[PDB]
Amino acid sequence: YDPASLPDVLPLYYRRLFPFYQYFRWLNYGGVVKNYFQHREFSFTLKDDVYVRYQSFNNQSELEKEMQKMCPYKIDIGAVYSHRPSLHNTVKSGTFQAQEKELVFDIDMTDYDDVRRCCSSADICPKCWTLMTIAVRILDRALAEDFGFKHRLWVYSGRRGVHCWVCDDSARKLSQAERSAVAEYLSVVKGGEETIKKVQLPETIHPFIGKSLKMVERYFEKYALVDQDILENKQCWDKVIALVPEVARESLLREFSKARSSVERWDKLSSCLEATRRYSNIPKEIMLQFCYPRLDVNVSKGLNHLLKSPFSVHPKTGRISVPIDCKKLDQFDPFSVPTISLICSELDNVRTRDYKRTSLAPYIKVFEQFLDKLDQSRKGE
Amino acid sequence: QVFRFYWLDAYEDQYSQPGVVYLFGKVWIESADAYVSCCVSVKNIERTVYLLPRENRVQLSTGKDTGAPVSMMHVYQEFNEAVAEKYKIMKFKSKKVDKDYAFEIPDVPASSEYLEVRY
Amino acid sequence: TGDRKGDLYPSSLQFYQHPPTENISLIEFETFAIERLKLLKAVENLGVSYVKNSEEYSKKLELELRKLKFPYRPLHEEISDDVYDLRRKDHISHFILRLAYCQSEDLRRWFIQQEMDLFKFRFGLLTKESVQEFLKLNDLQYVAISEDEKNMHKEDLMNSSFGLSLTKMEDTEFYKVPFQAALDLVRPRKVFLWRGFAFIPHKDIVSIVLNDFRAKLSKALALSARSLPVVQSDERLQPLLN
Amino acid sequence: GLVLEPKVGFYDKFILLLDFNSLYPSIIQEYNICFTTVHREIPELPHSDLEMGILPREIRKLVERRRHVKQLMKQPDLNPDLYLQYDIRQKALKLTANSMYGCLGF
Ligand SMILES: [Zn+2]
Repeated sequence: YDPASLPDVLPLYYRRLFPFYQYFRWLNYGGVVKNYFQHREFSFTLKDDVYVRYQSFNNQSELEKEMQKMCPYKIDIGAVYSHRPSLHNTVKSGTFQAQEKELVFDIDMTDYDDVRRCCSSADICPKCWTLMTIAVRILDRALAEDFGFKHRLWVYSGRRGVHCWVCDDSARKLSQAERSAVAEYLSVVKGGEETIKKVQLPETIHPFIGKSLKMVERYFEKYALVDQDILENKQCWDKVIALVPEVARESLLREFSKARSSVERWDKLSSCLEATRRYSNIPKEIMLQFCYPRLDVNVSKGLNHLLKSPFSVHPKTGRISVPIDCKKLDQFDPFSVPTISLICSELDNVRTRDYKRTSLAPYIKVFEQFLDKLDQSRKGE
Repeated sequence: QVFRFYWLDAYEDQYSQPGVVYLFGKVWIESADAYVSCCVSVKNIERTVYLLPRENRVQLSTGKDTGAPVSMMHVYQEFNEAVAEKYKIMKFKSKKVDKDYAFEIPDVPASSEYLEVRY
Repeated sequence: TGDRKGDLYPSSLQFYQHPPTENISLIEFETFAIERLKLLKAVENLGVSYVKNSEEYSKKLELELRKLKFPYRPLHEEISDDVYDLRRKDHISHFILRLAYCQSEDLRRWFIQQEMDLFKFRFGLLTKESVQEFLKLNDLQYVAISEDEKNMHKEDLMNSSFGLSLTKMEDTEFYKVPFQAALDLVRPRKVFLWRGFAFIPHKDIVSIVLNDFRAKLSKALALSARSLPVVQSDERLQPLLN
Repeated sequence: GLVLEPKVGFYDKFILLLDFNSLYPSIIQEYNICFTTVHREIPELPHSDLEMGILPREIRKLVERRRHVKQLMKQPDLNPDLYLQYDIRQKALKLTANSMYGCLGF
């Protein structure tokens, strides 16, 4: 993909591929609340990194128009305000307030850098994507069981991670404090680059942590012991040794000198820890420190946060921010995600059904199913 | 010719002479090498008025909103037709201005566009 | 309900939401004001001297409430006239003290603290039935879980509440609250969440109730401080309240 | 205006007089009270998120100008004529700042 080719393709996509009808269905939420779509904030990033916010639109036609006119490189969705953002200058000071917004989570592979060995920075590979695969299951289950949020849209971020939009009416009316509470409840791996032991579970395992460890276990052997090989050599297993009390460290080292496979080393570590009881949760702390999602509480706390819009185009990879089907999560491949260049090649190879002829169709289908569920909830209620 | 003078006082008589204000002060005279009192009359100070547009046209007889969005051309037309002639106003200059208002009158937006009429 | 009573005072505890509308005497005004001042000062002194969970605190506070004749215990008999009188006292005295304790932020804080303490004590003396009655009368709509559902989530409940023993847990009943009200509990993960509801034992619930109470009370005090000029003109009540 | 009524009596100890004439301008500055920041019962205080209003800005300008003039006056070895000018200017600034409240109150 040639990023100099981005300015050539962006218009066509925004003209014949961007799913505006479903997009308006989403952000309009069945028209129940008046001025809901009209008070939504958008922000655009144009060529040469020119940023504009407090953009609002009257209806789908105005949005389609101004978007096709501007051809933005980035589209971010923001809060629904007390008035129309376009007229925020006209609103008396203090009377312009963000009132409702989806509850959103951003999980970014870059935040896992201190604990992955295959890639670094913005590089991803099939060996590390399983971490995202774990996160979506660990988090989404909580959101479906502990909090009872029923309408959850998971979206690929385009490069390094995934976003989650929780769109239940209750989740859209949550205050800042309630959002911060939700984020802290879901958050376990606490600390920066200056801390080595980032998980310190108490004697009692809270049911949520038990279910997160249960989800982790299913994948741990493949991710950590086979793929990541977190015990390949001394430079790496020294870390895991650094994560357990010194008392057994020596006892482990000799054992790790006689083990040929990291699965064997994990068995040995588990046996040694079991023999050594307050430390019976130490293996769980290691698993969490290598597998549990990291959440930027600043992303989810603030109501006025602008997050990458679904079906955006990644300025560098060119991939489309496509929704991820929860059931088919295990089959999701971030490298097969349609790029803008591929879908423009597909478009120029054959009115409201043009996208069905591209590789974008199944993802718009997943989005349509999610919107159908939202409509059913709006009606039934 | 430029007349330089230091002004101290002003007087206005709204009822007697409309649009004229007198300024009293000091003017330097070289022929006398001294400052002398001077009065300067400033005339043709135009009344400036600001008309606040409505959101939707309202029938004053019934007081019911007609639902027609009111652009400033509508306000200009209403002033030229009804207000201008009904109050014996012959010549005036209209303009569109953006002004703020944060004082004690209900139903005036903080910031809005007004029709500025000078006559 | 002898002569001029009504359903105005259903339960002992109240959030003090609706101001009184009666015409009382100056003597009654002064007596109620001073009596509640004594009660609040006793609360403050006992809080300083003893731990609020201590049994000495409870005994001394009950003695003071009995001495000053304020409602502190329920009665599963009916609304007896005497009981009504006591409740009326409480309701009027509270608002009088509001008028006394809204002039300065310091005073406000003091008042709030004492009131909260008293409320907590009274809640601590409420039987489960009475507790539910209260939670209904004020539209708090907190549901007491069934025994069957409790057995259904027995292990989850056991691992949720810190320091809860198996049998002791069997001896306890929880409440279902929307998680938006248990922020302070959920945030450090000390209460189980299931389907948007937290399962709060009989000990933590008071906390949420108190939070609500405090919010309301602070708002009320602000409003009272905003309505002070109307009262300063009444010389009769100026020496007292000021 | 609240008055702490005089405590009538005789005092043989030193008595301190503090001038609070700058009370109301100070309140206007600190709480950001303005025609543009307060909704119109006593209105609630404006949120701290709001930027400074026009009237607080004018009061702040006057106070800062008086501070600057006083600082210049503190400079030693200054012309007495300029000293008199600065003293008069400082007095005028103080008078204006203290009289500002009358615009809102009367
Ligand atoms: Zn990798």
